[PDB]
Amino acid sequence: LIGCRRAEVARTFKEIQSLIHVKTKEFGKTLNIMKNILRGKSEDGKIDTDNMSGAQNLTYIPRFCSHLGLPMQVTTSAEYTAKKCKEIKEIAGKSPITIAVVSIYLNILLFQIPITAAKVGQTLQVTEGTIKSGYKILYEHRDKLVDPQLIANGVVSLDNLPGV
Amino acid sequence: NAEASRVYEIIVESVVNEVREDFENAGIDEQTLQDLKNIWQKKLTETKVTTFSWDYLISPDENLMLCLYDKVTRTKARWKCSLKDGVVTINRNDYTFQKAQVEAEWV
Amino acid sequence: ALQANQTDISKSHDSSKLLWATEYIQKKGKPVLVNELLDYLSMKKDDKVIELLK
Amino acid sequence: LRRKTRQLK
Amino acid sequence: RITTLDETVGVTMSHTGMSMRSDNSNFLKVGREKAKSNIKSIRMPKKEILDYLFKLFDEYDYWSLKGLKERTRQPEAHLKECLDKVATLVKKGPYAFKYTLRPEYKKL
Amino acid sequence: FNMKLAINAKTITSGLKYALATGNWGERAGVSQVLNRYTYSS
Amino acid sequence: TSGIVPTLQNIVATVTLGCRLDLKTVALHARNAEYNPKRFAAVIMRIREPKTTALIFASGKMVVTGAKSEDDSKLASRKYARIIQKIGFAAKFTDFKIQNIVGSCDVKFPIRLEGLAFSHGTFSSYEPELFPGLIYRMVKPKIVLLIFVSGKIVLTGAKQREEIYQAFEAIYPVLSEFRKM
Amino acid sequence: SFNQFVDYTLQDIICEDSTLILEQLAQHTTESDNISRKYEISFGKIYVTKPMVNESDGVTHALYPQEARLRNLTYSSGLFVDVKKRTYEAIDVPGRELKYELIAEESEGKVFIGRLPIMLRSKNCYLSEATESDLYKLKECP
Amino acid sequence: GYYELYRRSTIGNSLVDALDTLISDGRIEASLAMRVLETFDKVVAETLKDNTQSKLTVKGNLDTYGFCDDVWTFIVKNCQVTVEQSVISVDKLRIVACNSKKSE
Repeated sequence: LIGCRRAEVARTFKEIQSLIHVKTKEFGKTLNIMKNILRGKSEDGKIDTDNMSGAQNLTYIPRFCSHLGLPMQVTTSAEYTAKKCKEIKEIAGKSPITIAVVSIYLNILLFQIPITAAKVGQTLQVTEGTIKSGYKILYEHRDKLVDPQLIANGVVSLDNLPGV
Repeated sequence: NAEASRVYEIIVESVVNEVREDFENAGIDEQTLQDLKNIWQKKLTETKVTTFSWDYLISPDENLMLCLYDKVTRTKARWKCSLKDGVVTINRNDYTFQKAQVEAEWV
Repeated sequence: ALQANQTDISKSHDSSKLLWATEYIQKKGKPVLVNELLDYLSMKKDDKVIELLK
Repeated sequence: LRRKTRQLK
Repeated sequence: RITTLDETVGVTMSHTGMSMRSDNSNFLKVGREKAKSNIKSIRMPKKEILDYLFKLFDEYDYWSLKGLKERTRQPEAHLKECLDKVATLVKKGPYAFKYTLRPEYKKL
Repeated sequence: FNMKLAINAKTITSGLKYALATGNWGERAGVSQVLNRYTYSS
Repeated sequence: TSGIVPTLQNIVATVTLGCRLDLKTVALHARNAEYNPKRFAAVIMRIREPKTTALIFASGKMVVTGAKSEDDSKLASRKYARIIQKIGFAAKFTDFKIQNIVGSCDVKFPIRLEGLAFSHGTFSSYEPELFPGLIYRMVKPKIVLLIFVSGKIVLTGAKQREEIYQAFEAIYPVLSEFRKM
Repeated sequence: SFNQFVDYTLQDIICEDSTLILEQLAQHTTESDNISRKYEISFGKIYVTKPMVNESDGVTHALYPQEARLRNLTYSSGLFVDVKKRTYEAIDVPGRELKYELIAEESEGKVFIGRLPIMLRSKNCYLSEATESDLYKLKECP
Repeated sequence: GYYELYRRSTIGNSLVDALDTLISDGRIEASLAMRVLETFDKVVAETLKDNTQSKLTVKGNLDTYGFCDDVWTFIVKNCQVTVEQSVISVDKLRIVACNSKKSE
């Protein structure tokens, strides 16, 4: 996990747990301990940067979109929405996976790709209710979660997003 | 309660039918079965429980329920108990249940 | 509770009875007469364990 | 005792 | 001839390598099958288990360690003390690694 | 048991790539050569 | 500076009795007791007036928890010893030391956790995919503080009132520097 | 030669040792453990995708020969095989032949087994279906 | 083995009085009476498991709880008991329950 982060190709905890059979509690404690040891030798003997931040949700979007087979245009829109998604306090505290997954779902319906939420959450292993629940909060700030250029050009219109 | 009476009739019937084999082992006469059935039935109707066909330390009239518990948990002020196959006596009235749920708050 | 905790010497086997006697013997600075043993185990008459002990 | 793990063709 | 998958390459590769999806298969889950069974037990005091052992020895004269823990269902720590005090283990004999009652009490 | 780890796909990929990048056909020499592109006839 | 005094929520105290107790006897002779030797090697006891829980071990050690004040904890511990004494066992109050104090407070504004994890990378430890709250390990005083996006701060590790107050005062200036928006 | 190998030989090779059977003997230690288990993995049909490349970040997209040459990549396609997994168990009565029986555990599913390099202008290549105009678009010499 | 708690119920108490009364009369052996009690648990357990379907719930405030030897014991005060319909008010309710999984 640390090695992936340093290379800006980071993976999620669940993704690594798919191959290595380690429970979350043991995995979490070990990661913190190893980081401190690297920190200890870094000072006495760089190691961490902005990428070291746990969230780094911008890096997850391209890989998640590929699994769904979305076009590269959709992924670019998701990156902007995810980048601006951190301005909302009611969702900034959520896990980065959910923030990216919810952001991806918003763009999927924005471009009207025929993929139902039941599959989006199945591919990324996110509860379908969670994806729908996250969409509801984001629906209240759709104006601030859409790239101005895309709406200005006319490719996507805000009337294509249903409201609960 | 009709259900409580029906179960009670089954229980008494099972005891007398099943105890016959043991009684023959002890060599007791057949008439004793009728006496045991008669005396026991009068005791049930005598209690008048239901209609019948016939500090800090630890120190009928008291309501009591005897049953089995499947799983009991609590959340910091509350207790939840899952009970099944029990008989409860409240205010001289008897009831039977296949399942029961307890929702009490520990003040 | 302590009074009820005490277990009679009516054990399953005579060998188990000898264990309690020997365990009682080793915890004594000096040899103990039979009378002292009788106070320990709830049996007074001559026992096969006593003969086996010799 | 056997090897408790045998492969058959 | 071999079929060619026309679906998007990204979708076909979503079930490979480090994927968010978790395996739901129950194949060769040997650890899960047996690790599910686990339970502790409290030491039955010497006041009580002392009689249990001698009755156990009277049944059979060569009793293994693994069976003893199963039958007594007690921790091996204290269970060792009673076993060594009453019985002895023969390692070099044909019945190697099997506890047997000491000759002092067996010869009765 | 994890099928993703039981079957190591790198065995086939590395084996074929190594045998084709280099002449050695194991795990005969000079089997694979860099294609000549000096001229169309070559 | 802050203007808000954190409110204590849990006090974990350890007490000793110096005598051996029979948990089963206490469990059978106590109004509220739960002795399950299969799972744990102690009897769980609770009382209502202080709203506190006590863990009574067979070695005479007691662990009082849930007390909201030091004076209240002393009263609860004395009552716990009194309950044991009332049963019949020899129990006397002894050294009462508090091993942990838990407090809570709120700053009433959001915090950029990413910035804190970047600048103060040594003290901070941000793992949003595991716990949605950052972990701060203060060095002087040695106290662990949990900072959340919603502006709620949890203080744990202080052994006295002075230490917890000092930690909150020393973290407010750095905390305010990373206000979101 | 390559078309024949990709079309027919690949299926034939897998169909030689597609079956692996692991036998777990009785291991008689107690009467409560006398069941013998048999686990078998079987390889079914093989599937080949179009040429593709996986990048460091984990994004996978179709790779064309022109892009491969410039980036020092490998022009190869993925190999997938359907795997049928079954397990049989039986009661090992002493001194008798066993009758393995399906234990209602049969799972089926594509598993990656590596990348096969694809020769240019082959049936599996992108340029086989490309006309003269299409080749010009992809920056390839007719 | 089956639990002996049922002997404290009305049916169990009546049986004890019936058997004990006959014991005083000398028409039944003391050991024979014990055999009846052992079979009483079996028949009572068997019918309860298969010949009842009513469900009741109780809501109140706990006044005392305890656990020992796989036997819980709660005391709920000022609770309302509903069967299947009609609620019943109880000033003090004592609860005795045993483990659902029979100890062999």
